Amino acid sequence: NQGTVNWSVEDIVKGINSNNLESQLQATQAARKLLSREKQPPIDNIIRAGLIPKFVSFLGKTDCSPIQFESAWALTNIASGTSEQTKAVVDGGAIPAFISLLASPHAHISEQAVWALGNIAGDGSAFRDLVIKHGAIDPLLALLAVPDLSTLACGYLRNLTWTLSNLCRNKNPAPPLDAVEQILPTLVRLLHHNDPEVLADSCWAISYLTDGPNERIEMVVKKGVVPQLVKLLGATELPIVTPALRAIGNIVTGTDEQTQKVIDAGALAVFPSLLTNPKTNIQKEATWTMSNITAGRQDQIQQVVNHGLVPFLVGVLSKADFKTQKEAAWAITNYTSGGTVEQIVYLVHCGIIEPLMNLLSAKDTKIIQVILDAISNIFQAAEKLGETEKLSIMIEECGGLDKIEALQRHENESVYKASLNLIEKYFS
Amino acid sequence: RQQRKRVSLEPHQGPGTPESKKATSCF
Repeated sequence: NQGTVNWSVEDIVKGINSNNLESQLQATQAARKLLSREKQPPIDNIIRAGLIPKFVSFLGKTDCSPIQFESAWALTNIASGTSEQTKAVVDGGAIPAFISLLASPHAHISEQAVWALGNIAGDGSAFRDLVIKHGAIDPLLALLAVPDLSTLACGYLRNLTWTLSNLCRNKNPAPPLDAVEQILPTLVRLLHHNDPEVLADSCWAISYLTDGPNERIEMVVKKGVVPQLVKLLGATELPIVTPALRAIGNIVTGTDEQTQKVIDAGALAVFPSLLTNPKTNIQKEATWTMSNITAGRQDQIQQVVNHGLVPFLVGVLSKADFKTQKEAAWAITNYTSGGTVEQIVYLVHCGIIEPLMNLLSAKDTKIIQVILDAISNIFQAAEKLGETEKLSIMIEECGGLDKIEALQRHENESVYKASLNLIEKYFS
Repeated sequence: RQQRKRVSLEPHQGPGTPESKKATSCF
């Protein structure tokens, strides 16, 4: 660590173009040190000097593992740049050469190749699927075919987990079904590993895989991970809670039967703290998740009631970031749409009406339609009980009616005909 | 119907989300 620090690009080129493998090794190391600096590494200058095809061919030098490692690392850092820079590494032929290095006897060369394939896959769906077509999944999973993951070096195991996550990542298209099936059993195993970074990235992979059509949700749910995801939902580390919650929220976008699985695993008991979580994205995600559960069957609405989660929705509707308040309005409008009369009435006893009316002062136009539908649904339930007028006073007493008649002269046709309708019918 | 289930709109990249690419600082 003296003679390879801060070389010029031109000296690097001189060394790599010599016919001396040791000179090439030193110049390759010098390139990797240039590309490893934090202030603006000269990725584009390295590419312009035509070094990528040389680095790629150094990957095949089984005879000289240090130059394998140095060029793997240099190419890793190029591939970590822009799409155009990652494309240059791929266009050099790096993908098959990195896959051959997965089997290397040198764990630090293996690991660099894992990392490099993670950067390439991370660029997007096309490179992700190209890494898969070159056959990266089998050698990667083979690196985890040990009796106890604890015997692997922590850094190595985190990197492998991260790279598998990128292979599960991104949409249009989602990853090939066969590849998901190939990776899932290993993901299930990683989801029980004790290291918080492995757990975080495993949850992230599950959250990618569950963010699609219901048959994707089913192949994940079929592996029985929902109880483990619920347990991770209660972790103290927010880097674990955040992807676990998105996975759970993705799963409840599916069928009534998939949604019931997260309820039966005990998720509803975590939502008192999730719906008051100080970190805004957790509260929003948790409320969005609640909104899809209140779009479930009536017996699932009843389990929301039994767990005492309605006052937490009232709480979120009363005070939260506006985007979370918006998810709570959806949760209420979904609840009132599919609930029984008694469930809808319980909503009023809990105090839904005033914070609901206060939100009609939002100028987001979509939420106003969502709130008006909810009120319609609540009046309809009360009129099955002749309470229509006792509810009118409540809406009147909190400034409600003033707000609805104000939107009687609103922009949107769907807004003011519902405001009109409401007053025409329930007030004046 | 009951198809009031609303799919997520958050994309798989960007803030909050894990790094898509990372450089190696050293060994």
